[PDB]
Amino acid sequence: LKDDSIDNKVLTRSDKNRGKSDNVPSEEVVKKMKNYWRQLLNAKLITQRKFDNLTKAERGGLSE
DNA sequence: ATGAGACGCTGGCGATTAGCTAATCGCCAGCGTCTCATCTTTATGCGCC
Repeated sequence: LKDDSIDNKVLTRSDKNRGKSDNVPSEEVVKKMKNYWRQLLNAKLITQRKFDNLTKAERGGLSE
């Protein structure tokens, strides 16, 4: 999908740390940044849909 | 006593990939014999209810 909204974007130092280039960020990042994403969720900064997309990787990733 | 519902280039090319009767004409066609007998039938020729 074509998405320019903040719900799909994330600022990083380099795009190679996302994991795979054709799917939602790899399990190495979710199981290492879950505490930081939950702490960003309690701070009312990211929305619930953003956290759900950040956590959708461990839910099954992106099927076809 | 919240967390789902909303999903692509195809058509128009080439270019493979595959496959088929039909219309025209020519060629060329197993054949050789004899014996033996056997019967017919025909042409002509001869007769009155």
